[PDB]
Amino acid sequence: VITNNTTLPEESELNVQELNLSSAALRAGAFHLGKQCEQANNEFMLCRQELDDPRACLAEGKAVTSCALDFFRKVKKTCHEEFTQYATCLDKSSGTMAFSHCRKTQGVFDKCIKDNFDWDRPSYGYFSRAKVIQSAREAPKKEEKVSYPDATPGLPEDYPKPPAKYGSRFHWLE
Amino acid sequence: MIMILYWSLPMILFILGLFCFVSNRKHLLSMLLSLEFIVLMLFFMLFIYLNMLNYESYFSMMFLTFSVCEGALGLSILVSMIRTHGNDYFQSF
Amino acid sequence: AKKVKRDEIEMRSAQNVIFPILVAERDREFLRQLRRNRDEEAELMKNVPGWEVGTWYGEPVFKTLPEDTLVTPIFKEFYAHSDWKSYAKRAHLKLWS
Amino acid sequence: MIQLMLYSLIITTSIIFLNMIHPLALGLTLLIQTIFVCLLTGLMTKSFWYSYILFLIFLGGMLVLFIYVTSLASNEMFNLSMKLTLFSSLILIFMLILSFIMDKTSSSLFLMNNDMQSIINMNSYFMENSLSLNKLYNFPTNFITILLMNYLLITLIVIVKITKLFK
Amino acid sequence: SLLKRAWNEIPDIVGGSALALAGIVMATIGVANYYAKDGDNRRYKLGYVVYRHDDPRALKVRNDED
Amino acid sequence: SLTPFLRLPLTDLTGCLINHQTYDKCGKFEMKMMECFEAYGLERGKRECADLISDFQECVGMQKQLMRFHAMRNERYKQWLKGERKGQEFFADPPRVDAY
Amino acid sequence: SAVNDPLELLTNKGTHEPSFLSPIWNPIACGVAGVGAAIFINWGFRKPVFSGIQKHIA
Amino acid sequence: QIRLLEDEVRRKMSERNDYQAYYYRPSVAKYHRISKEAADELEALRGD
Amino acid sequence: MFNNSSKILFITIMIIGTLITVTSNSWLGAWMGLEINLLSFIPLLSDNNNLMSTEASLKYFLTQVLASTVLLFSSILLMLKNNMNNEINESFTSMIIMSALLLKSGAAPFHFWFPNMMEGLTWMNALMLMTWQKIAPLMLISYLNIKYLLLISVILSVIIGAIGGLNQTSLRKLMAFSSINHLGWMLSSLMISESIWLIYFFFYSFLSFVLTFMFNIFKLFHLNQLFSWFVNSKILKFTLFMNFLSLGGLPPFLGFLPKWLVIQQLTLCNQYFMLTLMMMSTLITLFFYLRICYSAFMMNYFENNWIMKMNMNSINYNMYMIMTFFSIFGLFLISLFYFMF
Repeated sequence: VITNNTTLPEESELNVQELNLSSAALRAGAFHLGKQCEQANNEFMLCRQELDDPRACLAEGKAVTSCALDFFRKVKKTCHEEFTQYATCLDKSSGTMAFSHCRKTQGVFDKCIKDNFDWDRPSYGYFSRAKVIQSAREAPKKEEKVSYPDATPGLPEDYPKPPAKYGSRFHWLE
Repeated sequence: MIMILYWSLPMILFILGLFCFVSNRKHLLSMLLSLEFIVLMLFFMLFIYLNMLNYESYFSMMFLTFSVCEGALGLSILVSMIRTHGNDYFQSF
Repeated sequence: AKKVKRDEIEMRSAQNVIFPILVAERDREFLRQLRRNRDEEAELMKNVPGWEVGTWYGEPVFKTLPEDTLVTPIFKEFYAHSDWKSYAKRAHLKLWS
Repeated sequence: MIQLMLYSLIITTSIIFLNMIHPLALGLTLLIQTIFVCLLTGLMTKSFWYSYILFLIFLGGMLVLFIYVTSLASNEMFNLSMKLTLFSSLILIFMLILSFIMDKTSSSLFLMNNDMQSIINMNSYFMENSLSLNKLYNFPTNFITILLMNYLLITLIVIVKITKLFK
Repeated sequence: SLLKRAWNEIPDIVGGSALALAGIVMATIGVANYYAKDGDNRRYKLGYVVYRHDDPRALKVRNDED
Repeated sequence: SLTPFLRLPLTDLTGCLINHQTYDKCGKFEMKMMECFEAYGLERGKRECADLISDFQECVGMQKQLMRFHAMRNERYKQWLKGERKGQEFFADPPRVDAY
Repeated sequence: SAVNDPLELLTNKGTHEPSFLSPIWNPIACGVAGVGAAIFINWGFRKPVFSGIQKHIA
Repeated sequence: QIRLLEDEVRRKMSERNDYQAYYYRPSVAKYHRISKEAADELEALRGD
Repeated sequence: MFNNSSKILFITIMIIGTLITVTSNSWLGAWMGLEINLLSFIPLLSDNNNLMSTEASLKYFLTQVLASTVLLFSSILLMLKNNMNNEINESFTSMIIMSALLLKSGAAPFHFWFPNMMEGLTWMNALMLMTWQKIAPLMLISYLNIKYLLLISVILSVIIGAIGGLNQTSLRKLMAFSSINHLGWMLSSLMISESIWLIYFFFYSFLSFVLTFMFNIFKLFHLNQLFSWFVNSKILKFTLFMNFLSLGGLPPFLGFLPKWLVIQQLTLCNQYFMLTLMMMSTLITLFFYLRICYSAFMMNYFENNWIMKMNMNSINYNMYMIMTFFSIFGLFLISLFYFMF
């Protein structure tokens, strides 16, 4: 559908660093990553939710990936062995990648995080709730109603109905 | 052409079904079986359309529930007919 | 059942955390690929009677949409210059090619 | 490839269908047709839910009537002809090699299987039948199901009215 | 009379029938209990739900624990 | 949708029978249309819904867009038949699977 | 006037006086029908057309 | 004279179908709006 | 409601099914209602008491089922290639939908099933097929707007519809041919307008309803039976039989009121040629009706000897000849009808 008159981004604009991480890699660091960077995501894919045109969300998307990148670099520096083991459980242990089979490693990895940043593992569903947030993009689309001035009119109930003219106005009045 | 590449196969089968429905058969069973094949093709056209549609898909059941009832009615009158004449053979017609 | 709901929700809560990162790395490739896809549509119909990229010989495919409205190409269009190996690699993943 | 091969198998069986005249041979032919059509609609669908459904109603239960009442048997068994089989094999193969030749994509449907939907689609990450079958039960489009069940009830009142001719 | 008559003739149906009446009553109890908490601002939402601040849904989001 | 003449209480079963609109990109186009049909009736509206019907049809129907592709790829094959495209150039690069 | 005005030509300016028959005609047509129908009833049943005037009044 | 006028008007009003009368065919978005409401009702409901 | 209690049930389901069609919003819903009609009607038509009923059943089912099959099929195509129920214009997508509907209601080129039916059907069963099984397909024909096909149907809707009626000696087949001719008038009338079509069908329903309802009463099944049917006076033999001329709608019989209405509006559309043809054939319709009325116009014929008394139901006879009296003096109610303006 796209045409040469349409506007698209620059190659350089798209060219930003991405995670390169595996499923087990992400799903291991999920929880302690979710609460560190949620504003990034929230306003990011909030504008995506309300407005679908991705051309504008590119900037905040770059922020989202950067923020996640920052967290894992901290993880890389501080708790490597703990996190890696937790990752190794979470995939080797099951083909469904469920947290309910190596919680012991999950606990010890939490200990290391408790020692380094002293952050707390969020609730069972801390991200399951709604996300009511502040407005940063500040672009509510306009709520509007269409107007067809020349729509087909009928007979209002106030239009006066003078009693009939010339009986039934038929052949012999009847 | 869209229909020639996509809705063509359903046509060719549907027309072949009808011709077999108006051919020559010792009894009417081949006819009922012929229209039954047509129902499957009828489902085929119906589903590809309902697949154009995000959730209107479910209408399959409505068509299927109705279609099987036609078949049941079809077998109903035939089987009562053998029982009446001792046969439902086209020579009786 | 409380235990079943407990872990399923945890999946869903872990689920929502991950998702935006996938979308973010998703948008870049979509726009990158669209750039290339328009380039080839331009570079392959160089000698065609009246070809107009993104339209059918003139008139736009969509008109009620305002200008600078991006309509995601249908899957086939997005793969208009691709081999089966590419096509199946995504299409037939439920079926496990 | 599976899709167009499945067209080919349906075409060949259809040619078989229009030739065969023995009622079992026809009824047998329907049986194969049903598996094929279930396969085919499944491919172009979001999932195989409807395919399993119409399989067990149409084929599983309802073709039992057709075979059973068409157990007339002709009083004698098949005289199978290896020739129509060989033509069936012959027509299948060069249709199959053409299927190997035909354009990989353009010869395919355009419908949107669960996989062929875009990643961003937040709706697609639900149970595959949840959102499809939603409004078969949620108002105000659910009463029609009530009409279906009563239709079937009435269908039984009809069958006992036709199938009860003095015996 | 009819009471023991059925309970002597069709015991499984009598037992089954008592089961059905039990279920519907507790089913109505289920619906009632469901709408005590309003049952629609459900705690956990499928997909990724987000609201701008002050949205009437946002004003309604449960602040409870689970 | 063709107008039931009588509009009795049993249009109330099948009128909302199956709806284009809900959870459909074309549904937005359906509303852009069906409001006008309400405004201009079904005969003047069918006269004056040129763009509305065109796009609504195009979205679900995909006729214009899809046929554009079919000619687009045929033309690729046609140059191959004339021999312009060789074993390498005959196809383009594969989109990253995680796209679309 | 000398002016073929569509609206004023159509307007209920009046000058339409009902007859003594103008409104009464329908009552003395339907009732006459029903009375005749009852006579028709008895005529075919081989009963006195006069008899059973309850049918005629109703 | 009035009868001739009525036919002429009836001719125009049928040709254009402007007015919501004999030569009109009312449409209905009600059912689409209703289905729109059902979609709204169940989107917010999703998820336990 | 002929013999059993189930007659009431299937009639009810039939009504609901057909009422769905006329109130159907989309082609699929209309198809749904049509099949429900197909169910509900077969058991009434297929009485288990005799034989002829059962053969009519296969032909009715084996025809209607194909009609519904094609109707839905052509619906999908139209409502694919147009992606909308109301196509912009009538193309090859749409003529098939009429051809389905025309067969379903038994129109001109697709009628042969319909005479063969009558042999099987009893009277009120026939009656019920005559009147009500033609509403839904016709009201749908209203939605379809292909001029020329309706026109060929109207052309041929009287030619065969009267030429055959000349030939039949079984009252069952005559009613078939009589209606096919009358069906010619409805089809033209619906091409013109719908409000007049609604009226004309209703008067046709009324007239056919009274007609066959007495034939049911006296069980007169063959022209010989009409000549032989005892009446005490051989005067009500003649008073009752005016309705056979109300079939032709000659002014003092109340069949004129609908035919006048259709003619007036049709010529207002200026299809004068079409009127001439239908109205030429109308005479042939009225021709064999006089062929029927040789039994009663003259009096005091040669009769059978054994009969001494003639008897019939109270309810049917009491209802019947009220409807007749209206068929006699109906016109003076010119005022009472106000739906023509």
